[PDB]
Order: sequence, then structure tokens, then C-alpha cells
Amino acid sequence: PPVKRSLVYYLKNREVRLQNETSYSRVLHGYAAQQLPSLLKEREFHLGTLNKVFASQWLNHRQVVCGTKCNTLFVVDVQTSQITKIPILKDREPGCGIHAIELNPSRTLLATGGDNPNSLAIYRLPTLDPVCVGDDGHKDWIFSIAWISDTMAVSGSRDGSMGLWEVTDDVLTKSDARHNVSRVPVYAHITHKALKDIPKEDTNPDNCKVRALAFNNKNKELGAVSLDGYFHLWKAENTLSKLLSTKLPYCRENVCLAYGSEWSVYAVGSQAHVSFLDPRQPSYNVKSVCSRERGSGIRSVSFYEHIITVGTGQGSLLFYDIRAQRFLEERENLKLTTGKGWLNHDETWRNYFSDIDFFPNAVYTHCYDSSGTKLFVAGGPLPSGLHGNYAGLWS
Amino acid sequence: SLHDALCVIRNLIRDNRVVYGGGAAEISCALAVSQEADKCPTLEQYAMRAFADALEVIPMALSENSGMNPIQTMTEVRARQVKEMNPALGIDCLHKGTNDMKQQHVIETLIGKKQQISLATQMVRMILKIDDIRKPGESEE
Amino acid sequence: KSRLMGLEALKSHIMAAKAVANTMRTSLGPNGLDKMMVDKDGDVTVTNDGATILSMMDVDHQIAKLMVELSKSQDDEIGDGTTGVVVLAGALLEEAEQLLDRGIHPIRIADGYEQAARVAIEHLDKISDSVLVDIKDTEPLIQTAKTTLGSKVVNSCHRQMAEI
Repeated sequence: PPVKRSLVYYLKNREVRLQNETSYSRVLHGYAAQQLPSLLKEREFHLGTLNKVFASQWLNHRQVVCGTKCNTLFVVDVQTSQITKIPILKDREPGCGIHAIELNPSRTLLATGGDNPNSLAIYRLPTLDPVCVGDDGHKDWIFSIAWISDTMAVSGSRDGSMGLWEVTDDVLTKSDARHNVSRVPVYAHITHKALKDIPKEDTNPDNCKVRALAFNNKNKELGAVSLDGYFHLWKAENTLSKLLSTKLPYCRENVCLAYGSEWSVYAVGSQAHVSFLDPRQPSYNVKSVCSRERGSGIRSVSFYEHIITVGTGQGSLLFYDIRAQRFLEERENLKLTTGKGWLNHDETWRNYFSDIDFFPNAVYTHCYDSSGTKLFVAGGPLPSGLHGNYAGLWS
Repeated sequence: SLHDALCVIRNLIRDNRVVYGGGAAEISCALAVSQEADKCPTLEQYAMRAFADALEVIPMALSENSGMNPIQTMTEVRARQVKEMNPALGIDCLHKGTNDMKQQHVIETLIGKKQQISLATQMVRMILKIDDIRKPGESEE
Repeated sequence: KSRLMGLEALKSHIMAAKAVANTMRTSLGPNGLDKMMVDKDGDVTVTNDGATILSMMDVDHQIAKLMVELSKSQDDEIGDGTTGVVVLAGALLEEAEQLLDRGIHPIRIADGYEQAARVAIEHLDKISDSVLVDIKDTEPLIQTAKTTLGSKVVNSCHRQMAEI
């Protein structure tokens, strides 16, 4: 008996739901994943005067959370094109911006940077109610966040450390009880369970900053990208412990990490190429694909089935087809481009960039919705010295 | 020796654009850089502060070769930079102990100090360009 | 295969920059100490010009080669300050090491140094007033010429050269 992969069987079985198999979902989404990118339309939103958007996640079918350089957390309602802000939470003591946002596997806890860039703030979903006080576990700014479990989260920092925070059954039970009983939410006080540093390899030990984190739910692995040119793999099934390290083909601008669950491949960005890493392969056996946007840098990366979406400093998004081992062509590589958004002609611009009136809005974050047909794109000007924002929904 | 003497005087006579360097102009520039480090919320703010501190190597070295304590000697000039803007009162280089530049006769051309900073920063950029083949923008984080 | 990891790769540049800055920092200002050198022909010369000592010494490092141009560009256009430019460049590198310990990317620290230099240069237009009296300015010019010759090249401070 041969394996049936045709969508025809899916369609006729779906009409009856008579033990319809889930094995057809891979073909359903992959087929659309190849055709969707060329049919998307741009829906730009006005973000006001927010500095930049660095991270975003889908919270509902209508809203996407976005983090900013000014530590302001907000949600873009793509269904009504409205902007709603979220209060910034303070730390336990009065002792940059939000570079990463992640959702727990249960989609009940939102982890973002707090008022202090070195502190993690926890928000409740879908209500956006505060969950916990900003921590002080890190001695420097937090650049990466990843949820390793429904109760545990790991956050990186400029010094290469990764804080391990765990919510116990008692803390979670009381937190949930308070939010459902009391109309006014009450946040709990938290501290990090442990603090561990990435392994010190023969590469630059000083440039050990962890810029991106990604969690593999299937193998319970926590991947980490450092700017020293090495990738680090840690176990995060129950406790935080190092597993392996591999060498990247490029050691510049390694700022984004994504994991392909259907391919067991870690995608690491660089100044120009996306690295394809396999923990089962030798540390030197890493493939690289050039985004063709040389000199601008890769700012974001994500997997949509077998299609890898790559965001660059020119404000464009490239699509790479793993099965075809090539970039998708437009119906000439197919690419989406960001709009003008909002640029701040402030004193810093006047002092350093006065010779250029407009800069393209780099793609700092993007994310696909649960259906895979809506792609949220957000960012801002590529230069670190400029302020400005962009966001839009591609559909 | 005559070339340096004749260049300083030639520019000061042709135009009145003078800089009282040796610790006064350097500390003032350090403040202007530090102010931007606080105004800019970005990752480079610490690097800019480092630049502001590096500007003090000059008064430090001038007092380091002398018998004076360079730390205590620069203390007064730094405090004056807070008290008043654009001071012309730096450390002495004649070992007189009087923190001035108009009585210590330490004068340089305004364009001269600009050239010193411009050249020094170029050296830094060239040596901290480690292995990037294509010239990048100042990419964000 | 020998690899220089992190600060080790930059340490080569730091040490070379200090190797020169150690002599430049003692030559700054009218109280600077002169550098005496004997050439390959047995010719003794006395200079306090950073460009001269960098060109006369045997270059064995990339920094020592680049520093020659760093000081040469100063005396060709301005004159004095050939030793100050080197000291400042070395100080920027010396602080760069600390920035690396902060975990700041090597390129990002370079970017910050350029931005700070632009502001430090422009701020000089406001530093130091543009009103100079001919009589009051004559005196520091005489003292400057006397220290320029008498502390840098010629130990007898020729009266004719400094006054003329």
C-alpha cells in the first residue's frame, strides 16, 4: 500500500471528517507556502512616534505584539488597523529597548523587555494584564528571549549570560486565580532560578553576546547565536545545560536565529548569507545561502514550512525554498518591500546623517499567523543612529 | 622647529581662530560627546563615552611626564568643565601649577586640533575593521 | 595553526599603539622630552616630532607603518601635534579593549568612535574665543617659538630662531 500525499484525498476526507488524517497538513501548507508569497498585498500601519520595532509575535487573529527601541510594548490590530499600547512594567528596584519577544508553547504568557533593558517583563495573554515584576538577574541589556517550556523562559544578554527563570505550580496557580477572580490584575514578584554563560570556545571570548535564541519543541533544545561566529546548542527540557557548538561560515551581523521544525535545521543570519546548521553534522559542515543583499546585513529569519523568510537591512524580505534549494522567483528573486513608515529627523540624524533625507525601513521582525497566509512585517531605518518605524500586514 | 612655529603664528595672524588645547579644549569636547551618549538610547552610547574619556589622554600625558599627579591635576579642569562651558583653562605645561592656557602660553591653531581628532579617529576605524570585505552601513542591533 | 581569539587578535594592535604612545606621551607640550636617535650611518639627531621618530625607527608592525602617515598628515597641513595625534589614536584603541569586555561588538565600538569624533571636531568651533589682542598675543607666540625649538631639537634655544 503506497502512501497517499495528494490533497485530493484530503479534500474528500475533510468533507466527512471520518478519521481524516493530519498527514495531509504538510502538503496543504507547503503547496500554499510556495504560491502565497507572490500574491500578498501590503497593508501599512501608522505607528506614531515610536523609535523602532525590533520584535513581534502573533497574539490573536487580529493583533500582533510589537516591541520597540524605547521599551514601549504595543499591539497592532491588523483587522481594524488600530494601535493599542501596553503599560511598561518596572523592576523590583530602581536600578537598548526590546530586541526580542517570544510566546510560551501554551500561548498564555508573553515575555518582553521591561522598563529597564536588563529586566524581563511578563504579560498575560490574551488580556495583556501584567504577570510579574521586572527582574534584575542580568547585569546588562537583554537582547534575546526564548520560551523553553510553558513555565520556563531563558533570556540572553550582552555579556553572554543566559538567565533561567521558572514559574512554579504554586506561583502560576495563584497568578491565574487572581486574574480570573479579580477584575484588576495583580502581578507577582520573580527572580531568576539560575544564571549560566555560553561555553567559551576558541573564537572571540569577549564578543560572547547572545543576540538570538530559538527553542526546538520537538527535541527540547535551546539554540543560541553569538556574535563571535559560533552557534551554541543547550538542552532546555528540564534544566539549562550545554550540548554542542558549531562554527558559522560568517562571524559578522549574526543577529537572527530561527528553527525549522520540519527540517531540523537552525537558520543563522549574517552580513549577507543565511547559515543552515545541523547539530548532527560536523561543526564545519554548515551550508550558506546568499541573500544577495551584501553590505546591509540580515536582520530577521523565520521558517514557513519549507520556505525560509529572510529580512534584510534594505527593508526587503527574501524567500528561500529548501526543497528546491533556491530562492523563489517572482511570477529575479521574489521579495517583499517595506513602506516609508515614519522617520525622525532629530538632532542625531542632523549630526550624522544630514546628507540623506530618507532611509529604507529595515526588516527587524516578521512573523506568520497560525494559518500561514498573513505575514506581519515591522522594523525601522537600518542605521543605529536614526529613529523611525515601519509596520504592515502582508496578505 | 621653525615650520611648527611659523604655521601656528601664520594661522593665528591670518585669522583669530585659536584653540587653547592641552586639557581645556579636550575636556570640553569630551563633554559634548558624553552628552550625546546620554541623549542616544542606542548600543553605541558606551563607545562614544569611551571616546570622551580618550580625549583626556592628552592632559593626562602632559601631567604624567611632569612631577605632578595627573589624576589630581586633571580633577580641577574636569570640575571646571562642569562649572562653565567652553573653558580656556586647562592644565599647565610649564610646571607652574596654575591651571590656565593664556598665562602658560600653550596655544594651538583651531584647525590644528580639528585635524588631530579627525586623523586619530580614522586610525581607529581602519584597525577595528576586522574582516568585513564590503563596506557596510552602521547597521542596527 | 595558531589563532588569536578575541582581545588577542586586537592585542597586537594595542601593544603596537602603546609602543609608540609610550614615547609620544612623554613628548607632548612645551615640557615634552626630546628623542635622541643614532642613524645607520652613525648620525645622531635630536627630534621631538612624532613623524620623524616613526619614520626613522625600523618598522616591524602594521600599526607602526600606519602611524607614520598619521603623524605625517599632521605636520604637512598643520605642523605641530604630530605626537598628539598618535597619543589620541592609541587612547581610543586602549579604551576599545574595555568596550569589548562590555560585550559590545567590535564594529559597533568602531562606529561609536567615528560618531564621537565628528561631534568632538565640530565642538571646537565654539571652544576658545575669536578675539585676540596683538600685544597680548605676541607674548605667547614668543614663548611658543622658544619652547618649540629649545625643548624639541636644539638644547640651547637659539635666540635668533625663536625671536625672528
